[PDB]
Amino acid sequence: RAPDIDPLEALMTNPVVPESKRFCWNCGRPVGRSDSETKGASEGWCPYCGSPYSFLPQLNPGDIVAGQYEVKGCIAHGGLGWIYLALDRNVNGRPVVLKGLVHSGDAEAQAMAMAERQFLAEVVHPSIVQIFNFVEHTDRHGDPVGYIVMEYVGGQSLKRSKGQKLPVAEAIAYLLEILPALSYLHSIGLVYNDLKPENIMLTEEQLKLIDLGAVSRINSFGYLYGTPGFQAPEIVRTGPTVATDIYTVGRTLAALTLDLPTRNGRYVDGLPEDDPVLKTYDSYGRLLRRAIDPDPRQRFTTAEEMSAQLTGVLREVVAQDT
Ligand SMILES: Nc1ncnc2c1ncn2[C@@H]1O[C@H](COP(=O)(O)OP(=O)(O)O)[C@@H](O)[C@H]1O
Ligand SMILES: [Mg+2]
Ligand SMILES: [Mg+2]
Ligand SMILES: [Zn+2]
Repeated sequence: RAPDIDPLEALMTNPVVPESKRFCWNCGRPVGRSDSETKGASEGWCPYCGSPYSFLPQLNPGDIVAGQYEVKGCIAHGGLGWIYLALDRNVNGRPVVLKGLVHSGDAEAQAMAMAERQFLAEVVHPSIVQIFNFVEHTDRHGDPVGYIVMEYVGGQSLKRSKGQKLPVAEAIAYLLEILPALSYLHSIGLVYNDLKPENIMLTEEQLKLIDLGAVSRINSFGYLYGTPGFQAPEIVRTGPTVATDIYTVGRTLAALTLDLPTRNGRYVDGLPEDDPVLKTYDSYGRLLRRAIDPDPRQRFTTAEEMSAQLTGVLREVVAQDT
């Protein structure tokens, strides 16, 4: 007899953060480390900034959130802690994903965080992860914490290391599927703000943007956070704009296709000289340079304009590859 296995079990990770991946959410310093003196605690306070940390899951298998979501376990651990897998009692027991909203905060801070992100439930695009709900639950210490509830997206991110860079035609075809989602966001006065390979999921059917945490209104300055090597240089002066999103498209294509120099763990600004890929595909190199121009006024004016030029580049790359 062949066994009946629960396919959810293979989708979940062991709910322990390895010591090499433990950092303070506030100051970024390593925390919870074992030394030649003492063993590293899974929860405590950062010795440098005094912020509380916890690498323990805050939702356990069998927990019911807001009488709707049955927690099954952990999918991954990120900047905002654990990402949980749950089954939605209102939508046929469909597996869904829960993620925290803030690293720390009292009841009022949690309630404010939920309310400010509620508009994401209105974002409707086939290439953007769907947000279903904002729910409250108590953490491992008994204090209420807020969670975003989202669609479970299959596959893996587009993040590629130095040895597995995408062929140019493949990368362009991927971004051509992403650019309409950005055009859709820009059409409703929103900026995605966090485009990078890690935030693009490749499924058996399509590409999907995840991590809507940075999604903000155009020219707002409430959220200026970003990754050195992806974020537009002028974000402090202008706040998120269509121009800053175009810059991230350029950096995303470069990070997927080029062996970009890295310094202190981040990609360096601009594009490397005499790069074999950019010498091979000239129109592609020209498009990337325009997209990452330090002057935002020199970049593609709209995502639709960038898509039009990018389609032209794809035809040229495909012709050259013959
Ligand atoms: N909606 C989702 N569906 C499926 N897996 C998800 C979803 N959101 C996040 N994940 C998983 O968690 C990982 C990190 O997600 P993300 O939101 O980027 O967290 P962080 O920015 O904190 O690292 C993803 O690469 C994916 O494996
Ligand atoms: Mg992310
Ligand atoms: Mg985020
Ligand atoms: Zn700290």
